[PDB]
Amino acid sequence: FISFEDAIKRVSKIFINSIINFNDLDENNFTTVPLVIDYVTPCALCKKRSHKHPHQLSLENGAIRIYKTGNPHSCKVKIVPLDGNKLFNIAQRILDTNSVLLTERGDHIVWINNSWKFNSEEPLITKLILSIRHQLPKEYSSELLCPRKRKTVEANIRDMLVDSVETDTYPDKLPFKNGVLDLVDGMFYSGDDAKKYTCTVSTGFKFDDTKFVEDSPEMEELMNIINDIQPLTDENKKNRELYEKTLSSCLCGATKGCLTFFFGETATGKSTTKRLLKSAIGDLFVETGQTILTDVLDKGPNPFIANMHLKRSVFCSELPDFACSGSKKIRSDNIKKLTEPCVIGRPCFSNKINNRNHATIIIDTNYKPVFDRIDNALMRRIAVVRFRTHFSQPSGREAAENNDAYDKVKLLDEGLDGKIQNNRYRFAFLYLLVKWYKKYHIPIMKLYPTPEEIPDFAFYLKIGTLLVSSSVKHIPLMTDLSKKGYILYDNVVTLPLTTFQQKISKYFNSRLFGHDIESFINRHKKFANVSDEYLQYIFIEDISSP
Amino acid sequence: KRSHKHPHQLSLENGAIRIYKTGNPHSCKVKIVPLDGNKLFNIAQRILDTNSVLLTERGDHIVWINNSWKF
Amino acid sequence: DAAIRGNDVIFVLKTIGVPSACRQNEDPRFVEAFKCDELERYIDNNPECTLFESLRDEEAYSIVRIFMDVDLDACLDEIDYLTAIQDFIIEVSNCVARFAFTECGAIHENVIKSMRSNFSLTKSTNRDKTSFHIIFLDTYTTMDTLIAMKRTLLELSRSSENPLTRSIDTAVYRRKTTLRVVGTRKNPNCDTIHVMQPPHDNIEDYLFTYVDMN
Ligand SMILES: Nc1ncnc2c1ncn2[C@@H]1O[C@H](COP(=O)(O)OP(=O)(O)O)[C@@H](O)[C@H]1O
Repeated sequence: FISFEDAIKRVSKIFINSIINFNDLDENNFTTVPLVIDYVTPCALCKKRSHKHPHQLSLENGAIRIYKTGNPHSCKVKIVPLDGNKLFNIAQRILDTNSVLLTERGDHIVWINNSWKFNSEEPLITKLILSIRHQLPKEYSSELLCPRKRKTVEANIRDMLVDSVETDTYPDKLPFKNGVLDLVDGMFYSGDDAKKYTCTVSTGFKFDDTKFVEDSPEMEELMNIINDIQPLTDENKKNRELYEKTLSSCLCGATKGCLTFFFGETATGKSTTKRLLKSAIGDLFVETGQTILTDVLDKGPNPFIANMHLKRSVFCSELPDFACSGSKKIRSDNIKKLTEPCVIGRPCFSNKINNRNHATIIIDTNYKPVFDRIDNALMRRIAVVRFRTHFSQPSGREAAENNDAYDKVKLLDEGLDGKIQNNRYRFAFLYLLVKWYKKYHIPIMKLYPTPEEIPDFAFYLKIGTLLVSSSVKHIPLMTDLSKKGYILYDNVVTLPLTTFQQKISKYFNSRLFGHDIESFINRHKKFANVSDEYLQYIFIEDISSP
Repeated sequence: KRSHKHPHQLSLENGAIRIYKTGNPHSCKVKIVPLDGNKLFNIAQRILDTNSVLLTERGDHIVWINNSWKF
Repeated sequence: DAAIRGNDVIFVLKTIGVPSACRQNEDPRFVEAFKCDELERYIDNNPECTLFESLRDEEAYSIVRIFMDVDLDACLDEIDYLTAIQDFIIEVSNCVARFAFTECGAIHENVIKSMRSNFSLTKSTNRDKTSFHIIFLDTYTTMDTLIAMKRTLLELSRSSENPLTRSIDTAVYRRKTTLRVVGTRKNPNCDTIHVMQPPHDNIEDYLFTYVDMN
């Protein structure tokens, strides 16, 4: 409760005309004695003219109600609150609508223009207050107009926030500038309904339902282009399926555990696909350099990894040839590190060393890829898609048909280009991508390796098929190995190195196999004694019960 | 609704404009319009109406001074 | 959870201040249980009755709708009434949605849209008074949740300025609470009752104990 003098001052300021009964008001009979208002001007409550009846004041719920005796409809009812800072009430009302939140990273995110705006050096709170002014009752807009009061309300809001909320927890939602698309049923939310999912990123362009139509001439042109780049023949059925799967996987916000190689000779349309994808998803597509595959990440800053955070598609193009001089073989450790939910890297002048990994990594290349060390761990984290269709000027028609690399040559059309840069097929591609996502990834999203390609791996694939590990179960046929000439010295089927190379020479041509053969020799080298250079392996082809 | 058979009506009270449907008020919704507030806010709105200042993507503001966009 | 469990029996008290032992023994005069059609027929046969709506066992079934009471001792015109009621409903829906997000852990948007979708309102025959009960059909919660929320409602009523928002009675959120049946006499010698509204014409929509999820 406040002092009676303050309440009298408020009630006297509410009534524009003076009160001739001012003196008789006391702290004990302020709700009993009628007050007389000199009616030289119309009263504040209702204009009328010269009310013929006095008024009266009542106290209820810590509030003062003013009512005129007689007909109730003659004068309006006025309520005077007791205490409570009006700015604090406005701040509580604004905080109520869940329009501003605090994240784990220590920053505030606001909700304006159907978008979760987020900044660290701007006063978005004041902009949110000014925008939300309309939804409040009209007695608060006048207060909200002044900037100092907005600063006070912002201070109250900042003081009233104590907890943090997680962000980007839905992996199957596509955020736009004016809504969120659901990848399950394909129906697009808008307005408040999109605010339910806290997505701090967006495609950067508005979503329009008019162009999101299955049937359109642009769709036919896009289908023709896709068929030209990837023919729908029986041979490339698996290749086209892998192409579709990889393209569709770029929409999911989960973590992917494979890398895709876009392998093709030249002028095969890889850049066309990259530009179409860039026009499709907008700024969720990020192009980076080759340093990540050639350098290490822990030491010093790494702005590339910092920018990789929360991006849904990463493209590394123009891979240099590793056969030439000055080659830097692809670091297998980088490949193993880039397929983890968290990637350790530091920005410039910062301390954060953890980033979320939601990006599908696609590498465009013109030559074969070469790594430094090959193991079974790498074979489960690689995939390749072969591009075999040339698009050439008829001036070099025969110049390409004789080539054994290209499988089908078409006319290089100088069309597309700017149209693709004009987003002429932006919304058309989204329909196809959503259709492929529904076709493939809805039950469980997961990529699969293709170890059969990359012939450098092939030798390591053969050895496991060709060689087997000796064990105790090969004892019962000691005669058969006695036929081969092996010995049970140290209770193990030995294998002389001379015998091993003479055995493998007749089945493998060595040379290009020689380096990895020696690597196998030293990696699995066992010296039972000083001069018995035996091996713990059995050749299944010739010791298949000989 | 359809065509608002009963004409609307405008009223003034406490410096506030009110719009309500005549006849049966329960068949429509009442609308509220405010009055002019701070002079400085009106001046700011008037200045912004001319599109003389724009905001870029880099967080900077550009202005239209001396017949040339200065940033 | 409840799933199949949907409340449809109407437990009613026929007299204020029922003795506790008579309630325990399920007396046929002060305690009764009807159906919706049965209650409607009983009300139709006896217009002079006095009935109050309340729960019977709060330890077994504890699902109800959201109910609020407003009573202000002053009349007002139509346009101001509509403006005030829309402001009040917006404020209370926002407050309940914020509480549900903060404490109950539910979704703010779903709660607010369900609250603003459908709501039932009444009116009083009094000329110089405005009192009504608001029941939300699409929102469900337990009694203790409302008891906890009563603090937030009390501060909302104290802080606000709209005349009916100051007139929200938080005392109804109590254990073994009762609510008067619409259209039934409060006192045996009082003609002030509650009248119906055009939006809804069913008693089922004006009982907080009726549980039927859709
Ligand atoms: N279906 C097609 N219709 C018209 N032009 C095409 C088609 N496919 C490819 N092209 C043209 O062939 C060129 C291939 O360029 P690019 O995508 O850089 O191939 P690469 O990446 O293999 O060098 C593009 O400029 C494109 O205009």
